Amino acid sequence: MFMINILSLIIPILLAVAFLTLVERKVLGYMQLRKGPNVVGPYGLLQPIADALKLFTKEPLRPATSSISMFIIAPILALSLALTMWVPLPMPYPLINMNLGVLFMLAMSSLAVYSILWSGWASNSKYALIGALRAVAQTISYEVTLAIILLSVLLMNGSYTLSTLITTQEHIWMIFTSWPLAMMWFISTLAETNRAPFDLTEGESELVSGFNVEYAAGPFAMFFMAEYANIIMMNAFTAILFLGASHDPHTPELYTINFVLKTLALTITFLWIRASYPRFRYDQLMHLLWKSFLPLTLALCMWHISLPIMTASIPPQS
Amino acid sequence: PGIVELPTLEDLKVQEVKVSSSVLKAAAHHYGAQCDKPNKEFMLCRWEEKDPRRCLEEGKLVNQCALDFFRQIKRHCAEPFTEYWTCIDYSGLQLFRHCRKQQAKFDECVLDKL
Amino acid sequence: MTMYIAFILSTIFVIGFVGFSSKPSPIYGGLGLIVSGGVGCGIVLNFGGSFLGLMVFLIYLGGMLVVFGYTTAMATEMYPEVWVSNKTVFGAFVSGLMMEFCMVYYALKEEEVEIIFKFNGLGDWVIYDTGDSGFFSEEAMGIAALYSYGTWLVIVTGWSLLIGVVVIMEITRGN
Amino acid sequence: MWFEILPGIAVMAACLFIPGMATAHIHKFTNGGKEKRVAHFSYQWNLMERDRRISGVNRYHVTKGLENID
Amino acid sequence: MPLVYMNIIMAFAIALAGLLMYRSHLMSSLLCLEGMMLSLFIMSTLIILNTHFTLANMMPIILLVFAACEAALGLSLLVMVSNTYGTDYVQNLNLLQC
Amino acid sequence: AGRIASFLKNAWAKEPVLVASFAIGGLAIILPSLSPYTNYAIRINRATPYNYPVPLRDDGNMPDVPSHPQDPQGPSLEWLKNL
Amino acid sequence: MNPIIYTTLIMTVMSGTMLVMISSHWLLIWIGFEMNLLAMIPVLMKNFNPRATEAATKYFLTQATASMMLMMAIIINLLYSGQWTITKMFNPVAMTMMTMALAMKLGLSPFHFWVPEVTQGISLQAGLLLLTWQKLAPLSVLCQISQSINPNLMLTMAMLSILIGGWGGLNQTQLRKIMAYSSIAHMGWMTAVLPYNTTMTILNLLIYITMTLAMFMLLIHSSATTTLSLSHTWNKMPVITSLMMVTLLSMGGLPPLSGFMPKWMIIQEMTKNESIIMPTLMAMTALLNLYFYMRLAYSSSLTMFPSTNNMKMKWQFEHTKQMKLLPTMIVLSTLVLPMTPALSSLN
Amino acid sequence: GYSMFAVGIGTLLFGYWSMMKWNRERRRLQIEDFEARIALMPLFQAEKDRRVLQMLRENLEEEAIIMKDVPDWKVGESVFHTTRWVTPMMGELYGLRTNEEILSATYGFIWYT
Amino acid sequence: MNIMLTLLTNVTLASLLVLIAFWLPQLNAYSEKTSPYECGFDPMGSARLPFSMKFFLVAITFLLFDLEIALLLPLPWASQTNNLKTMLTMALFLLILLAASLAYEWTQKGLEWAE
Amino acid sequence: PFFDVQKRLGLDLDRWMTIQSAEQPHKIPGRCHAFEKEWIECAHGIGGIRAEKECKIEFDDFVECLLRQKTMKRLSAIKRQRDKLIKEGKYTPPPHHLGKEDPRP
Ligand SMILES: CCCCCCCCCCCCCCCCC[C@@H](O)O[C@H](CO[C@H](O)CCCCCCCCCCCCCCC)COP(=O)(O)OCC[N+](C)(C)C
Ligand SMILES: CCCCCCCCCCCCCCCCC[C@@H](O)O[C@H](CO[C@H](O)CCCCCCCCCCCCCCC)COP(=O)(O)OCC[N+](C)(C)C
Ligand SMILES: CCCCCCCCCCCCCCCCC[C@@H](O)O[C@H](CO[C@H](O)CCCCCCCCCCCCCCC)COP(=O)(O)OCC[N+](C)(C)C
Ligand SMILES: CCCCCCCC/C=C\CCCCCCCC(=O)O[C@H](COC(=O)CCCCCCC/C=C/CCCCCCCC)COP(=O)(O)OCCN
Ligand SMILES: CCCCCCCC/C=C\CCCCCCCC(=O)O[C@H](COC(=O)CCCCCCC/C=C/CCCCCCCC)COP(=O)(O)OCCN
Repeated sequence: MFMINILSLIIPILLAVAFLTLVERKVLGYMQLRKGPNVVGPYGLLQPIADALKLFTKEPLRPATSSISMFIIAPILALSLALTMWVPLPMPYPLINMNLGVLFMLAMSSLAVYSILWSGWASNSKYALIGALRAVAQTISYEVTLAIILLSVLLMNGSYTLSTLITTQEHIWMIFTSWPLAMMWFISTLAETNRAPFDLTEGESELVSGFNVEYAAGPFAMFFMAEYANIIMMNAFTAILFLGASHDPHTPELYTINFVLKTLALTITFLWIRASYPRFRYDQLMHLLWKSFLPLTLALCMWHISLPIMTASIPPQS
Repeated sequence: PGIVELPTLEDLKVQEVKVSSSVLKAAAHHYGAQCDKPNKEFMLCRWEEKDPRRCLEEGKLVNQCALDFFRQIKRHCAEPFTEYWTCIDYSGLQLFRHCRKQQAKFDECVLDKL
Repeated sequence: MTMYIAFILSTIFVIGFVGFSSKPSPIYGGLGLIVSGGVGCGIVLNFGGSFLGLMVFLIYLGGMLVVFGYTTAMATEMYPEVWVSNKTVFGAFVSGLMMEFCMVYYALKEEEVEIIFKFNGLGDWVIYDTGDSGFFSEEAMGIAALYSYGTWLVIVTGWSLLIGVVVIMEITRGN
Repeated sequence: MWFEILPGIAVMAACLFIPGMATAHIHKFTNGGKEKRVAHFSYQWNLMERDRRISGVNRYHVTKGLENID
Repeated sequence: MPLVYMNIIMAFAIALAGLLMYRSHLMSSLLCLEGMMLSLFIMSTLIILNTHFTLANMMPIILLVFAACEAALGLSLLVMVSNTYGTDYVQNLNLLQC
Repeated sequence: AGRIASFLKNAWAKEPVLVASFAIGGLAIILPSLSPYTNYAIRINRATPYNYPVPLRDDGNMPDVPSHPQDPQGPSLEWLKNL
Repeated sequence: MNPIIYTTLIMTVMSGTMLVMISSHWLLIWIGFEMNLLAMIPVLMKNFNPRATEAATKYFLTQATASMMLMMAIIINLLYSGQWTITKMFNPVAMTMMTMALAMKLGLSPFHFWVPEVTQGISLQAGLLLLTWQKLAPLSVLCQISQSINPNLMLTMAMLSILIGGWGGLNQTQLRKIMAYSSIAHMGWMTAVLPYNTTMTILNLLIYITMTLAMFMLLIHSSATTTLSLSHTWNKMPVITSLMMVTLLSMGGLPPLSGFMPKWMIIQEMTKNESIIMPTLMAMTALLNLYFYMRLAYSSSLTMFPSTNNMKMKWQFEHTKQMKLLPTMIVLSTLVLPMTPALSSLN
Repeated sequence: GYSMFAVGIGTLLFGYWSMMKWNRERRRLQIEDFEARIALMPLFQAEKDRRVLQMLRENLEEEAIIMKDVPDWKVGESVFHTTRWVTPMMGELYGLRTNEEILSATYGFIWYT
Repeated sequence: MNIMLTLLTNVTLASLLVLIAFWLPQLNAYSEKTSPYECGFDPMGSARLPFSMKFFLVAITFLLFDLEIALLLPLPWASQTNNLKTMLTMALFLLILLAASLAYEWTQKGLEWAE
Repeated sequence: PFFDVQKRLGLDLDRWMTIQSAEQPHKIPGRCHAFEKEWIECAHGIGGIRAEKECKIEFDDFVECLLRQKTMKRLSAIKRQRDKLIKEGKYTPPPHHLGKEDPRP
C-alpha cells in the first residue's frame, strides 16, 4: 500500500510542475503587457502536454567530447533528488516521519548541487564549465547562512521534526517571531534554487544556456522538471516553516488546502520577483551573503539562543 | 563457569492486563494515584536486587493491583472511560490536550463514584 | 544475517574506497568519496546514529564540492583518467576488488583471522542491546552534552578553528 | 484579461491537493481509521509492540478496552 | 568482531595504502587522507553506538572538526605548490634531497 | 560622548547592517545575566521527569520524603502552573 | 608575517605540546597533536622560499599520516577495551600502530626520510624549533606507554636510527642536513633506553636540547648555512669558532664534556638488564657522528681557510642582536659532567 | 523611517510574548505526559521481566532438546565467571527463532517511519 | 525500508524517463552535429585546461565554517540541560569566535577576490 | 612527560569522559556498566603490575561483555547442531520458535 502513496506523491508533483511552467509564462506575459500561452488548448491548458511530447520525441544529442556515463547520470540524479525532497514534508501527515527532517532535507539539497557540477564538467564545453564554477561559487555563498538561519528559527521549535512545526505555530505564525530571519531565508531560497536575481549557473544573457547548454530533449526536460519541483518544494518548506496553519486531527483537508494556498502564493511570489529585477554578478552574490547576511545571521543566532533562556520559554522536546 | 538458574514456566504465569496503550494512558493518572504502593514496592525491589528473578512475586502483585483497579473502573462507570480512551486512541500521538471534555467527564464520574 | 543490509552497505563502502583509492581524475575520486560517505551514513543510521550519519554526509557534501572547485583549477589534466582508461588505475581497482572479495569469502565461508582476530558472522543484529526506555535519543543527549560536560573540548575546538582561519590566511599570502 | 491565469493556478492547486489528502486517507485506511501512530522514541515503539502482541490478530491498531478484564 | 568492523578497518587500510602510493597528483592523496578520516569516523561511531557510551557521542563530531582544518591546511599548501609550478605534480617537490 | 557619537553616526550612515549586528549581539550577551527569568528556565528544565523516580527505602527517620505522591511533602510545581 | 601573528602561532604550538603533556584522554592528546601541527605549518613558511613550501608540504604529509595511524590505534584500543585513558594500551596491533605513528612523528628510522629535507628547506630558527621543541610531545607520549612497548620493535628502530644518522651525516656539506642527521642519531639513542628507564630518556633529551640550542644559536650568530660559509668565521669571530668547536666535541660524546653523560648512563642502565651487544654496537656506531663532527671542527676552527677582501668591511661592524641564553647554553652543553648525580631529581 | 522600525519591533515583541506563553503551556503538557509514562512504567517493567525470563526458559529447554549426545556440553552453562544477572544479548533471545521477528526486534524501530 | 523503497522508485522513474528519451526518437548523429558548441565557431583549446579560481581563500574559509554548523546543530537539545548558564556561555563563546574569524578575514582583505 | 596539573589543581578537564561508569547525562548507563565498575574497583590502588594478574577475572568478564565472542561461539554451536539434526530430520522445532507463539504482554 506504500507504493500507492509513493505514486500519489510523485505523479501530482510532476503534473503541478508541468502546469507551473504554464503559470509562469502567463504571469510573465500579463506582467509584461501581453497574454502568454492561450492558443494550445483553452487558456493554454494543453501547452505543457505539447511541450513535453515535443521534448521527448526529439532526438537527444551525445557530445563527442563528453564523458557519457556522468553525462547520463547527472539529470537522473537531479530528478530523483527533486522527487525525494517531498517525502518528509507534513501535509499534515508526512509520507516518511523522521526525527531529523530538516537535516535530511538540508543534506539532500546539498547533494542536488552535484548534478549541476557533473553536468557542467561532463559536457566538456567551456560555457558548461563556467556555469558549473558559478554553481560552486553560489553554493559556497549560500549554505552557511542558510544553515544558521534554520538553526536559529528551529531553536523555538525544540527539534528538527517537521511535524512539530504545526504544534509550534498553533496560535501565531513564526514570521511574527522571526521576520528578520525569514526575509534572509527567502533570499537564501532564491539562491538555493538558482532563481532570479540569482540565475547565474544557467545565465542566458552571458553563458548562452549555462551548465546545460549541451543538453537537449529528454535530459534537458528532466533538468527543467527538477528545477521547478525544487522551486515548489522550497516554497512549501517556507510555508510550513514560517506560516503555520492550524490542523484539525479529524479534518486534515483544511490544513492541506491552506498549506497549498500558501505554497502557491510563495511560488507566485518567485514568479513576480523574476519579472521585476535584473541579475546579480556571481561575486556580488557572495559578497552580499558573506558581508551582509552572515553578520546579521550570527547576531540573530545569538539572540535566539539567549531569548528563550531570558524569557523562560524553552520548547518541550528534548 | 556455572549453570544459570531460570524459573519454570509455571512460575511465570500471571493474569495479564490486556488493555491497549490508549486505555492505559487514559487511566494512567488514577492508576498511579491508586496503585502506588505495590508499584513502588516492585520498583524498589527491582533497583535493589538488580535481578528480575528475585521478586517476580512483586510483579504478580503489580498485575493483581492493576486488575483490581481496572475491575473497579469497569464496575462503576465504563461509559465515560470508553468515551475518553476512544478519543485518546484516535490521536496519532495520543495527546491528552486533544480532548479535555471526555477527561473532565471521566474525572467527575470517578470523583462522584469513588 | 538478516537482509544482509549492513553487510551490503559495508561492501559498497569498501568498493567506493577502492574507487577513490586508485587515484583517477580527482573528479571521480570525489564521486567515489561521495558514494562512500552516503553509504557510511546509511551504515550509521542502521545502528541508531541518525544525527551522526546525516552530519557526516552533510559535512562531506561541501568539502567535496570545494575539492571539485579546486580540481577544476589545479588538478586538471587535458585527458582525465577513469578506472579503465589507464593500466595502473585499472590494476589497482581490480586488486582492491579482489582483495575485498577474497577477504569476504574467507571470513564468511571459513573463520580466519586477518590481522587482529577472526569472525563468525551470523549478521550484525546479534550485538544489539534490547534497551527499552526513554522519551529521548541517547545519541542526541550524548552529542547535546558537549556544551554542559565538554567545556574544555569546546574551548580547544574553537581555538583550533580560529587558528586554522589565521593559518590559511598566512599560508596563502605568498609574496 | 488577467483572470485567464486562474485556470492554470487552479490546475496547480488541484494537483497539489492530492499528495496530502491521499496520504491522510491512506493513513486512516491502513491503521483502522484513527490517524497512524507516531513513534519518535523507543517508548512509543514499545507501546506499539505491546498493543500488537495483545491484539490477538497481529495488528497494533486493533485496540482492546475494558472487555478484556473479565 | 562482526563483518562490518572488518569492512571498515580494511577500508581504512585501503585508504592508507592509497595515500602511501603517489601516482602524480597531490589532490588524489589529499582525497585518500580525507577518506581515512571518513573511515575512522564510521568506525568510532559504530563502536560508541554499540557500547552505549553516551558521553563519547560527541567525539566523532570533534574528529570531523580536526579533519577539516587538516584538509583545509592541505588545500592551502596545494595552491602554493601550483603557484610555483602550474601543476600539482609531486615530481616538482624535489628541490630537497636526503 | 562627542567622539563615539560621531563615529556611531558615521557607521550608521555607512554600515547599518554592522551596527544592527553588533547591537543585537551585545544585547544577546548582556541581557541574559540581567534577567530574573533565567532561574525560572533552569527550574523548569530541572522539573521535567525524564526518568523514573526510584523510591527510597524507609529507615524510619525521613520526614521530608513523602510516602505517597499526593502527600504534602516533596517538591511542588504550583509555581509553574501560574507561570 | 605580522609579529603578533607569529607570537600567536608560537604560543599555539607550545599549547599543543602542553595539551599533549597534560591530558589523560587519548582524544585530547590527538587534539593536541593536531593543533600543534596546524600551528607549526605556517612557522616553517615564515619566508616564502618555494623550498620552504616544499618542506612544509612534506612535513604536513608525514604528520597527517602519523596522526591517521595514531587515531586508528586509539580507536582499536577502545574497541578491544572500553578505555580512553593513556594506560597499558591493551591491544598489541593497536600498540604497533602506536609505535609506528610515534616513530614517524619523531623521525625514527625508517621513517626519517623527511627530516633532512624539512630541516634543509627552512631557516635556522625554524630548524631550531623543529629539532628541539617538536620532540617533546611524541617522547612524552612514549614515556607513558613504555611498559607496553614491544622491546624488539623499539630497539631495532633505535639501532637503525643510530646507524642511518651516522652514515648519512658523513656525506653532508650543508649544516642543516648535518643537524638533521645528528637529530636522527640522538633520537635513536633516546629511544634505545626508553623501554628500560624513562629517566635516562629525559636526561638524554635535556642534554640534546641544550647542545642543539647552543649549536643553532651559534649558527645564527655567524650567519652561515654551509661548510664554506662557516670557514670564513675565523676571520670575523674567532671566539664563535672556538665555542662551536668545543660544542662539537661535546656532541661527539668525548669526556669530560657533558655529551658523554647521557650515553654513559644509558650504557650504565642497559647492562643492568643483561644487554651487552646493543650498547657496544651503539657506542661503536657513534664514532661516525664523532667523525663528521670533527670534520666540521677541522673546517671551522682548527684550520684557517682562505677569506675574501670584502670581509674587511665586516670587521668594522658589530653583532647588534644578542642571544641572552647562548652563554648559559654553551656552559651547560660542555661543563656539567661533575653534576651527573643531579639526574636523581628527574624522577 | 522610524515608523517602520517601530512597527517591526512591536510585531517582534508581540510574537515573543505569545510564544513565551505557548511554550510554557507546552512544557506543562510535556510534564503531564511524562508523569503518565512514569505512572505506567512498573507494569511494563514487570511484563518485560516475565517475557524475557519466559523466552530464556524456552531457549534453555530447546537447548537441552538439541544437545542430546554432545560429549562434554553442559546445558545452561554461562560464559561469565560472575554469578550475577547479565542482561540478555538479544542474540541470545531470538537466535533460535524465525527471521521476521528477528528483523522486528533489531530493525523494527529504526525502519518504522 | 520505506525510505529505501522511495529512493528506488525515484531512481527507477528517472532511469525509465532517460531510457524513453534515448530510445523513442529517431537518431541521426554525425560529426558536426555532436561537436562542442562555442557560438558557431570552432573552439581554440579544450575545456579541460586549468580554470583559474579567484575565490580559493573563501572556499577554504567555507570549509572551516561548515564544520561550525556541525557544532552548532545540537543546540536545541543542549538547551534542555540543567546547567543553562554554562551551555549559554559556551554557545555564545563559539559564536563569538566564529564572528571573530569572519572579522579577522574581512579586515585582512581575505574576502576580496584575486585579480 | 605527563604533568598531572588536573590532579594538582583539582580541575577535571578531561577525566569525565575516560570511562563509561562516570556520570552520564540523564543517568544513562553503559551496556557493560557493572563489569567495568567491578573491574575498576578490583584494581583501584594495587597498581598496574598487580592489576594485570590479580584482577584478570573481572577484566575477562568486562571484555567478553564488550565483544561477546564466547556467547557467539556458544550460539553458533547450538545453531550448527540444530541444523545438522534438522537436515537429517530428527528435531522438529517447536511451534513457538516458528512464529506461532501465543504472545504475552
Ligand atoms: C644540561 C643541563 C640541563 C638543565 C635543564 C634546564 C635547567 C633549568 C631547570 C628548569 C626548571 C623547570 C622545573 C623545575 C621547577 C618546577 C617544579 C615542578 O614542575 O617540577 C617537579 C619535578 O621537577 C623536575 O622534574 C626536575 C627539575 C630538575 C632539572 C635538572 C636536572 C638535570 C639533569 C642532571 C644534570 C646536571 C645539571 C646541572 C645544572 C647546572 C614536577 O615533578 P613531576 O611532575 O612528578 O615529574 C614529571 C616527570 N614524570 C613524568 C616522570 C613524573
Ligand atoms: C514513464 C515511466 C514508465 C514507462 C513504462 C514503460 C517502459 C519504457 C521502456 C523504454 C523503451 C521504450 C521506447 C519505445 C520504442 C522501443 C525502441 C526499441 O526497443 O525498439 C527497437 C528494438 O529492436 C532491436 O532491433 C532488437 C530486435 C532483436 C534483438 C534482441 C531482441 C530479442 C527479444 C525476442 C523477440 C521475439 C518476440 C517477442 C514477443 C513474444 C530498437 O530500434 P532502434 O533502431 O535501435 O532505435 C530507434 C527506434 N525507433 C525506430 C523507434 C526510432
Ligand atoms: C592558570 C591560568 C588560567 C588562565 C589561562 C587561560 C589558558 C587556558 C584556556 C582556559 C583554561 C580554563 C579552564 C576551564 C575549563 C572548563 C571546566 C571548568 O571551568 O568548569 C566548567 C565551568 O565552565 C564555565 O562555563 C566557565 C568556563 C568557560 C570559560 C569561558 C571562555 C574561556 C576561554 C579563554 C581561553 C581560551 C582560548 C582564548 C579565547 C579567546 C564546568 O562547570 P559545570 O557546568 O558546573 O560542571 C559541568 C559538569 N557536570 C555536568 C557534571 C555538573
Ligand atoms: C528588540 C529586540 C529585537 C532583536 C533584533 C531584531 C531587529 C532587527 C532590525 C533589522 C533587521 C533587518 C534585517 C533584514 C534582512 C537584511 C537585509 C540587508 O541588510 O541586506 C541588504 C541587501 O538586500 C538585498 O539586496 C536583497 C536583494 C534581492 C531582492 C529579491 C526580492 C526582494 C524581496 C522580495 C520580498 C521578500 C519577502 C520576504 C519574506 C518572505 C516570506 C518568508 C543590504 O545590502 P546592501 O544595500 O547591498 O549593502 C551592502 C553594501 N554596503
Ligand atoms: C564581542 C561582541 C560580539 C557580539 C556582536 C557581534 C555579532 C556579529 C557581528 C560581527 C560580524 C563580523 C563583523 C566584521 C567587521 C568588519 C568591518 C570591516 O572591516 O568593514 C569595513 C567597513 O566597516 C566599518 O565601517 C567599520 C565598523 C563599522 C561599525 C561596526 C560596529 C561599531 C559599534 C556599533 C555597535 C555599538 C553598540 C550597539 C549600540 C547600537 C545603538 C543602540 C570595510 O568595508 P569594506 O566592505 O571592506 O569596503 C568598503 C569600501 N569599498
